[PDB]
Formats: sequence, C-alpha cells, structure tokens
Amino acid sequence: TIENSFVGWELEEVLLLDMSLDDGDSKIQNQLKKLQSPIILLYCTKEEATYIFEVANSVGLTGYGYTWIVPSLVAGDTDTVPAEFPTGLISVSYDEWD
Amino acid sequence: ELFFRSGFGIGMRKDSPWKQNVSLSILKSHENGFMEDLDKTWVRYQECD
Amino acid sequence: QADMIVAPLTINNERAQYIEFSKPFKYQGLTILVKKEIPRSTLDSFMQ
Amino acid sequence: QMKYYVWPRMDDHLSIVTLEEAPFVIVESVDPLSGTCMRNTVPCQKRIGYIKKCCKGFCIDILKKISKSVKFTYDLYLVTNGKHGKKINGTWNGMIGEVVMKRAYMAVGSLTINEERSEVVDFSVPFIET
Ligand SMILES: *[C@@H]1O[C@H](CO)[C@@H](O)[C@H](O)[C@H]1NC(C)=O
Repeated sequence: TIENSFVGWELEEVLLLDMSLDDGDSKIQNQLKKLQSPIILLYCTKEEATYIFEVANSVGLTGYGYTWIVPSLVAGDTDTVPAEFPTGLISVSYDEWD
Repeated sequence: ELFFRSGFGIGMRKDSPWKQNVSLSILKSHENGFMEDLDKTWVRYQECD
Repeated sequence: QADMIVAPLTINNERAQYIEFSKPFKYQGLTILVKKEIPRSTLDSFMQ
Repeated sequence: QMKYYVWPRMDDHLSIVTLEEAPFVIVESVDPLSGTCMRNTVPCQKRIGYIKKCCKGFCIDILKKISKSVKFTYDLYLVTNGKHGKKINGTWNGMIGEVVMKRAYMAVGSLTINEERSEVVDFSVPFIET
C-alpha cells in the first residue's frame, strides 16, 4: 500500500516478537523500548494478547497520547472483556449485531 | 546583497517593570510619522550623487 | 551599572537568552563596503 | 462512515487559526482520488458541517519547522468571521478576534504588529518587513 500512495506514510520499528522461549521479558523489555511512534500496530490472538500488555503497562506506553489497534480476534468476544487491555483500545470486528 | 537582517533594539535587563510600555511607545512612533521624521533629518540628506 | 542600552544593538539568539529586547526601531542588514575605483575617461584626441 | 468527525480525545494540543493570503498561506482543495491531503501540506479544517482542505506556503513551513524544535501538536482551522480583525464597538472578529475569545491560543498567518492589537494579545518577534 505504501508504494502506491501520494500521501506520506512514515514507517519505523518493524521488529517482530519471537515470544517462544522462557525468561524473554528482559528481551521483550528492550524490544518494547525500541518503539517511538504515537500509534503501534499489534497482531496477536486473544490468549497471546494479554501476555504482551503485561509488559506494555510496565514501561508506561499505555495511556493518553498513545494508540493501539488490534485485529478482531484479539477481542474475541463482544462482551467478555478480560480487562487486560489498555483504555482506549480500538479494533475492527465482524458484523454480528445486524 | 543584504544577507543577515535583524533590527535594532533598546535592550533592558530581564524582568524589568518598564519592559511593556517601552515596546508600546516604539510601535506608536512608527505610525505617527515620527521615526519617519528622524530618518529625514539625520540619515537621508544628500551630498553626493 | 546600567539599566537601558540605548544604542544600535542587533537582536540575536545568543544575547536574547539573558536580557530582554524591545520591538525593533530600525530594520537593517549586513552589506560589504569596497573602495570605488576611478571611472576614468579616454577622450583627448580624435585619432582614437 | 464514522460517527465521530473528529476524535474526541485530545498541554501539547493547541488550536491554531489561519487565513488564506496569496503567497503565504495557500489553501488547495483535497485530492479527489484518496480524499486526503497529499505530501507537503498540513491538513486544515473549514467551517461550512466541515470540509477538510489542505494548506501550505511560507507561513506554514514556519509552523512545521518551529513545532519540531519545541515539540507540540496543532490543528489549523480556517476562520469564518471577518478577516484579520477590526474593532466594532468592543468586539474583535478575525484571527485576532478569536485569540482573546479563548478559542485559538495562537494565530499564525499574515498578521501585522501595531499598538491597537498589541493591547489585547502579545505578538512574537517579527520575522519579515512590512
Ligand atoms: C505602563 O503604562 C500603564 C498605562 O497607564 C501604567 O498603568 C503603568 O503603571 C505603566 N508602567 C510602567 C512601568 O511605566
């Protein structure tokens, strides 16, 4: 999309997370410390999503001035909120009400 | 050709009581034709072409 | 020892960090002054 | 179709007024293909129900370059009540008519320093002769 766009998009911090081995929080902490953008894209599942945000609030990314957007499966259910997500989380989900 | 433009200024020590009325008794000397009159009698009399 | 520098004093970023300036009372610039050479003239005889 | 024309959530968030002056602040309409402002222009709103235009020029490149050094955020919006300000029996209307009304907190554009306006707001250092 970026190549075929007159509008200017700034790309940065394209690093991924290899959350597979134990005691990776120290590695995650440096990975979480390399983000310097007002909005950060995150793509995980409902079970995996809560693990990442346990470190996100530790450094202090969550709050005003920072926005996180996740796919539909991160929320999982329309009402069953695990309360493990930062205030202001916005996501796109499949239509179910109509 | 002029390459560094910055006007003059009646500097004063920071945080001085007079710092506001001086900057308004200069802006009022431009409009009345005063500082265009001192310019006439001191700086713009012609002696050589 | 002085409270008001009534003189031609340019305003720039180094001085403005310690003292307070006013609104400019003259707008200027920097220009170069060089000696004017003689215009000369070549007309004394019509055999030129 | 978003129900919120502007995001509700917002002191580094400053309103800023501007007006169209021919060589300084040029207002060009939004590109039809994408409906968004292209490069080199900071998006600028408009009143009448809002329409998003795009602004660029000499007095805008100052705003982008200054904002980088002092690290704040802004959102321009064109003024729709008079131009540049004029005192009509105790009312100011224009780029200088909103800063006092506590709806602007800044006014970038082609203003002009003089005594009558300077009793209401306090201008910055001049940066061009006029
Ligand atoms: C500046 O002028 C105002 C106008 O009357 C006056 O009230 C004030 O005392 C003056 N201040 C100084 C420092 O001259």
